[PDB]
Amino acid sequence: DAGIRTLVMLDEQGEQLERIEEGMDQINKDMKEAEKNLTDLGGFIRRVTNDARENEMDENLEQVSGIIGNLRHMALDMGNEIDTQNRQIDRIMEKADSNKTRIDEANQRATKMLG
Amino acid sequence: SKQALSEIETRHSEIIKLENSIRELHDMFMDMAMLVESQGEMIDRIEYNVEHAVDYVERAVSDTKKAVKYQS
Amino acid sequence: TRHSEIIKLENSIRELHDMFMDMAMLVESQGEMIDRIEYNVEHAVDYVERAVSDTKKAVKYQS
Amino acid sequence: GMDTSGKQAEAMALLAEAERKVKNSIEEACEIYARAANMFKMAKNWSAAGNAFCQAAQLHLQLQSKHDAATCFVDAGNAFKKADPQEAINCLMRAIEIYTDMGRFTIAAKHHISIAEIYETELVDVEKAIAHYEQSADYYKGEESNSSANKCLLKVAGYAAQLEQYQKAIDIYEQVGTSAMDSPLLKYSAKDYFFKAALCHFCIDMLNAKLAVQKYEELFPAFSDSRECKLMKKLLEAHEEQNVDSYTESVKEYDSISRLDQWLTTMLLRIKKTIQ
Amino acid sequence: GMDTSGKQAEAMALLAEAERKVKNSKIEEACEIYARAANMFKMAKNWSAAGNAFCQAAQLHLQLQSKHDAATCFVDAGNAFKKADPQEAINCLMRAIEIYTDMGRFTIAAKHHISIAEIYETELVDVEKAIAHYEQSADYYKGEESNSSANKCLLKVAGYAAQLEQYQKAIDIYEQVGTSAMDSPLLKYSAKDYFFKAALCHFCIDMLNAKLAVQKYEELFPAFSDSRECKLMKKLLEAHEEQNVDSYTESVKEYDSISRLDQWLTTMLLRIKKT
Amino acid sequence: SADYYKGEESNSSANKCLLKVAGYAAQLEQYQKAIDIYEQVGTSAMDSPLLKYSAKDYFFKAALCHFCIDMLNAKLAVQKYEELFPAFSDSRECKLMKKLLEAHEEQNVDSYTESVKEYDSISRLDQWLTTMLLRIKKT
Repeated sequence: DAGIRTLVMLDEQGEQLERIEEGMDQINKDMKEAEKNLTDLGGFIRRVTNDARENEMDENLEQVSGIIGNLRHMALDMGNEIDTQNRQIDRIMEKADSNKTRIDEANQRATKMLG
Repeated sequence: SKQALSEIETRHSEIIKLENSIRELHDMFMDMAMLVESQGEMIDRIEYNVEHAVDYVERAVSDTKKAVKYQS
Repeated sequence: TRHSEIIKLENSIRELHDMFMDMAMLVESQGEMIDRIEYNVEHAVDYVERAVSDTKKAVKYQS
Repeated sequence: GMDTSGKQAEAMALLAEAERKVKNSIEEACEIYARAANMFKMAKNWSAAGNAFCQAAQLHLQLQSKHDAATCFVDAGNAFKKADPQEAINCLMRAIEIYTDMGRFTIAAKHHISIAEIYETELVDVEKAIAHYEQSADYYKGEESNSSANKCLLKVAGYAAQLEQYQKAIDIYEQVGTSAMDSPLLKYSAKDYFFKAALCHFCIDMLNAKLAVQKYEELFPAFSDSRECKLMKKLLEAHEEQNVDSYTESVKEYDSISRLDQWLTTMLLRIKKTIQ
Repeated sequence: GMDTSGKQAEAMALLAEAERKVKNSKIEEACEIYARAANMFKMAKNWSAAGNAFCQAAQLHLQLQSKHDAATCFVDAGNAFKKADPQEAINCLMRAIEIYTDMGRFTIAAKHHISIAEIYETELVDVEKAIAHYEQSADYYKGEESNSSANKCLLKVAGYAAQLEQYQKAIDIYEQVGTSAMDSPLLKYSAKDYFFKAALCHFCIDMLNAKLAVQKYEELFPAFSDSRECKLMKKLLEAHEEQNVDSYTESVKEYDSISRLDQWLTTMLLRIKKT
Repeated sequence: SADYYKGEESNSSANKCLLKVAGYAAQLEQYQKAIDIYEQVGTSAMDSPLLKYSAKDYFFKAALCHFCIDMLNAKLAVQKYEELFPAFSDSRECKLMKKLLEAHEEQNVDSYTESVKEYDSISRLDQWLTTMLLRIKKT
């Protein structure tokens, strides 16, 4: 159950990351267009007794092993999702920094041409 | 014989080792859950911030369009 | 058969630990990056909000 | 190497030029001060860079600028963090006051957390750290930040139980556990908090701990099946008959089954010492 | 390939047109057209010529009044040269790092430092230069409270020093990172492996004091007792006491049954066992 | 909100709202709408890589949601769901539903109660699940 909750919430995080990426791209394009327009403005247990003390026990442990394999699947899926999210954020970083650079340079140019 | 009793004891020692292993696994899962929760809430706050920023940017763009169209 | 099953289970547990270790380190790095971008975007939006307010007041004073 | 001497000379020249420019009487002076502080930072001379940052912040604030002033104050505080903790803490207080004036709750709470961390790790004070954590918890809870508020409350309760009375710790643990019982993700951990409160009850008296564990067990049926419940019942039985041997047997059995957090051990040691 | 030849011809023609236009205010247009030509050449997939064109465009931009744009062009030219002579890329990335530090951005400077270190070590056998770059990057990150990157750089330099036979530096770094992991509630599960590596590094010096080191690690980290690393290390030391390959060879083979040993650990194991 | 999200083409967000609406409808004793929503959500999530592990769960709910209508239709729906998603057979849900149906066939409430108690002991039940099982115990 812990793993299932983590997986679903990570899916939500990925969707939010995509949304913010789209927002950042739109902001960058709008700012560039505005700047251009402004520039143009100017078993498990061995059998010693057998019995349910060893049969039921190894059945339970086999079920536990199956659940452990299910956890294997959950962990692999989680790792892949987080790997995608890392690159997504890394890509967003450069665009955000470039937008900040563009606005700073535009402000400097505006403060220079006026005199 | 006493060999059977010793074999049972070793069986149970191995079972205790498995107990410790599974406890460690559960502790690791619990540790991971909190970090995931924190990252998600932080993502939510960042999304809210960027949404407000884009709304303000669109308003400013509309105002600039109005000003440039009417001034000229 | 005991050796085979026991070693298989131990190998699987070791794999669990190793992959979760890598995932946790990656999550820590992602959190640090996300904090950096949070502060960056907050400062950028504040600065653009200040600049546009300055431009608005300047143009109003001129006209 | 050339780096230190060259950067120091450049910073001194920039400072002299800015001083002359202000004496001529202004944004150019502020930019020059910021650049000189940047050179100081590259010069590795962490001290006296915060002074230049503060001077630039004051110069900018003189013309009603606030955002840049607040950011510069925060930067000066961060720079002074290692050079002078007191000056860094004061600059962080100024930044928090500015943000509160402007209404930025999250930044103020984060700065409060940073002040708490620096004060507790560098200087020796728990009441100041507790107050800062309480302020951060209040600010975050005001802005529906449940996780950070819960973390701050847990840390405050831990510090109080470490030094202060058990009433505050018991109340905080009860509130946090009651809030976390319904949460599916955090249910598995809820019992944990309660257990600590129960131990905090034993210092008051044995009857208090017995009543607290009874109340927690009735409130949470699952807690009854917890191994912690069995351990606590055995410990209460041992304290009933003043039997140190059984107490230590239970403690060693719990340690063998599960490792300790170094806080349960201290409380168990206190209870054994006062068991008489 | 016809497509590659056509792309190269188009890029040559665009660069020639840009040269003609600049040879004919004008600085801005020349910079923009040269940047466009450099981008087209990068699409043409000729690394040396495209990198040279990008570097020339960056220099022309430097002639223009701009600071961050010059740095971006410099880093782009360095990335292009990555598939070219390493010296030019190293120089351009160093210049970009200097510009960024002048602007005061420590994070991008440290990222560029890590990139230059990686290219220096992978393309050239000179490891000391990459170690120095890693140390500078670690200093930059520690300045900005970036504990993750600082720890990664410390681990990398410690591993390289251990490979270089500078066991003092490696073991000190391993102890530091282990105690840091202890302090942090998270990542404390790697402290056992860090202490195991530190114990190996100490053993490389000698064996008599390895007992004191393992005692110190155990008392500092009691949980290391139940970790398989402690058992394996003590058993390997005990077998090494006996001048027999069979004992420690069997121990390490049984350990390898669980998982495959890495090249660095295997190399240290061979070095210790052989003598 | 679900219609707005559907018009916005932001999937995985309206599914939770539809699931909540279906659960509330089931709490309102109108099981047709809840069954339809649950089957639709299960079909949608069956082919989803991440949500596949959860898809089967929805079917189980449908089965319980389909149990109150009558026994024979519930059995037919359970067979249809099991044949649609073979791996649903491995889940304990199918075993529990089959055991409870077998108990209800002979009107031996004791076996049904024992099965419910054992299932709760293995995994703590939900309030909605407990209420549904209590209502099923009426017949």
